[PDB]
Amino acid sequence: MNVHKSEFDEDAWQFLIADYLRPEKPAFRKCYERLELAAREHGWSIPSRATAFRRIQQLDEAMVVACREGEHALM
Repeated sequence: MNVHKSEFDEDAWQFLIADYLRPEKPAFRKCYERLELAAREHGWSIPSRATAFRRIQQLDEAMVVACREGEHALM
């Protein structure tokens, strides 16, 4: 039973969330276009871009640290 918040392929949403949490910090406007190419390969029905960002806001400002949690290492 998928949660009410979900409204499309859960696998596609996880892909987008995984990239946002990467220390790369992809451009939301341009990164979404790259996701569309991924949807063609998996045939995922992506939600409207507005729905995605609105969902990102429920993650909380702390989620920003989740993206910047990138650990530094060089010594």
